[PDB]
Amino acid sequence: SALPPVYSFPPLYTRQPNSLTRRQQISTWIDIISQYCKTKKIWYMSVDGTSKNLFNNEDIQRSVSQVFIDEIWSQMTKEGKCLPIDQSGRRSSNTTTTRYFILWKSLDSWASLILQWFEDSGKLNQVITLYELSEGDETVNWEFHRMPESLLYYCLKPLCDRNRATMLKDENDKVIAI
Amino acid sequence: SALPPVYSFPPLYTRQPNSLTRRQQISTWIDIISQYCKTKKIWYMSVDGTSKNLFNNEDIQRSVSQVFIDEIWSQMTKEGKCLPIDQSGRRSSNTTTTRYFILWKSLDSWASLILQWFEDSGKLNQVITLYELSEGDETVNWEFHRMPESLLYYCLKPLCDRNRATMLKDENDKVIAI
Amino acid sequence: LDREKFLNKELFLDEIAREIYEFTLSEFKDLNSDTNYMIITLVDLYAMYNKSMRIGTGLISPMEMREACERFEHLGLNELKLVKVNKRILCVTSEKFDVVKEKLVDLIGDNPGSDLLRLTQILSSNNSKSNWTLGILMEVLQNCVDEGDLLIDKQLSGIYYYKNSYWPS
Amino acid sequence: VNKTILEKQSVELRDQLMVFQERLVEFAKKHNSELQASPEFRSKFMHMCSSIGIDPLSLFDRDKHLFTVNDFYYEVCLKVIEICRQTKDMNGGVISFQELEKVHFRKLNVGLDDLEKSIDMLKSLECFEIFQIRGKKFLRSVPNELTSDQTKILEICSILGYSSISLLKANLGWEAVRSKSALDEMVANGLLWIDYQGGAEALYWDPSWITRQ
Repeated sequence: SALPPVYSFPPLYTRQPNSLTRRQQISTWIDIISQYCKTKKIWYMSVDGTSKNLFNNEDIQRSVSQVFIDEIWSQMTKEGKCLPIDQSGRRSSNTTTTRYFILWKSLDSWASLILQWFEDSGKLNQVITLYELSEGDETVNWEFHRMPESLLYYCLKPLCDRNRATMLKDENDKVIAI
Repeated sequence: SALPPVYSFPPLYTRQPNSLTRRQQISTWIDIISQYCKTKKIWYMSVDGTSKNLFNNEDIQRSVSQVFIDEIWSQMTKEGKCLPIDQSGRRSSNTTTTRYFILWKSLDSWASLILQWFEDSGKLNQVITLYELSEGDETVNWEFHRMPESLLYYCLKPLCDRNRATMLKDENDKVIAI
Repeated sequence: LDREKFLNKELFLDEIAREIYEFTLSEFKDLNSDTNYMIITLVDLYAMYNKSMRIGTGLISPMEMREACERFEHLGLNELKLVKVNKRILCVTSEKFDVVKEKLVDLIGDNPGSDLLRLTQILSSNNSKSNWTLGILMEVLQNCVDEGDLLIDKQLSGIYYYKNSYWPS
Repeated sequence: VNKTILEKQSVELRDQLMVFQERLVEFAKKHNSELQASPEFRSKFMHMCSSIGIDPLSLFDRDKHLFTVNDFYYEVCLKVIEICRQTKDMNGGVISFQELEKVHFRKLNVGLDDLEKSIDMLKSLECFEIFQIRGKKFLRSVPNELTSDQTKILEICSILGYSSISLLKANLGWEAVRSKSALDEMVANGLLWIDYQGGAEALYWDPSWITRQ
């Protein structure tokens, strides 16, 4: 669970003055984030946390300095495990960074499961929407279920190297074919 | 000239741990105490430090450690160059050890360079007090000038063993019969 | 290509010694130009030796590794030796201990004000001829320091390194 | 007139043991797996060999098939060699046997006694060292001895997990300079984690306070 023990080791919550530890501190943090969003099937997350904070819903002790969360956040993305968003999967970093998409699995990977949705079945010729391979009745042991359209796109897009599959845009939406 | 350069060397402020280096360092951390007071004309130094600090003060980087100081101090003690006090020379490791009177020349290299005040002045017999030989019209091209009385008491306490020229006590303070 | 299924013990060693000596050499001299070396802490040239060249061949115990490694000399394997350094450093190396300490100092010297991590980067992420692997790096750093060959600058941050060019022994 | 009435018992005694062993090898020779996938059985099968005085790890030799009880022993050695490294920073080059036991070693089911020997095994690589804080064994990845002091701080941490500037004066009569001073090196050396969120006084922690299990 989002109960990794250390999650309550007081010092975690304060940037360590020790270089090699400072490091571990972060990486550990990154590691926590991750598994909470997995297990408790979370998707996106702020700089607060999704109600409750990962950086302080541990108010039942203390909480991480924002200045840090940031530094963490970064190195959490530079590593490519968290994704910066706002309302649309992109950056510029301000009016364009508030929530974050989180990757249990990679991207160029996370499609290979969507795709292998179709592969494992065959309905690949077909055309279906995002609000479908999601929220509908294709919520089997495909941990991409309930996943948000707005991100969903992001994962499909890799389902197109030079050798693709393809979307059904709109100057207002999207949905796909394989 | 109180900025030798070593004084700007980070590893000077950490208690190097190699016995034989621990020292040699120390010694240098000394000829900084020493000459600093000299060319910059100071007399007594604290531990904390004289607001300026030969140690902590080191502000464009970061400071020494008390334990080291104290250690630094002691080995200067023994080699005889600094001396402990609260207001009063003699000691008692706590209260009566809390200020050090540096020491360009020895303690008595100090006494003797006073009877030299009497070698080219023709004032060998009189009876002068400290407020004298130190301040006023005694801030001659003779360096013990401005030298606070208390150490004087001490620079002079040895003369009382050679020519044997005593001093004038009132409640046990001073002025002397050279 | 044989499993730990020989019969007269001090062979498997003799031999096992041989296998290692190669696993080790197979990890550096390759370079066109020869000036490189590999100093290496036993314990590591151990999870390396096994995890690598010996998961199926027959995994071995430490005592063995040691026993083995201690043989090189005798077997006319003269490109590496095992050696206690000070009385704490245990390693098989390719040069005199000192002449490696030297190369460190000297380099630390060049980039002074060094963090382990940095000392690492110079020594590892710049590919160029290094077999420095953490531990033995780590271990040697501590000699210099004790031997007083290096001046420490211990900060709450971590320990920064410099060349004891001032208080010589 | 007494000298041989015992020098005699020797020769057969030798047997009795030479027996008990070629014996021991079989009780083992049989449980080729009751030994390979089961701690408790491991331990018991040794606390015997030791009494008699026979290194188990060796019994596991007279017949090829016993050579995997050792593999496991060796195997676990490497895990230790590794868990130690993969941790050098979280902790400091010092580790609670607990953690080793009740944390990193569930993945392969090995147990205190097991681990323990493995660690002894290693003494051959001549690299780790064991030390105990209040009767809790720790293994030390790094080169430096914790101090004669540092121990204490570490020792005096066992209570609630965090020696402090006061907690030290107070509970130990440890001065107060010869405290922060001594406490911070413990952070530069990265053995305990600092913590500003909890009072005017800074709190210093034990990575291990964490695995109290």
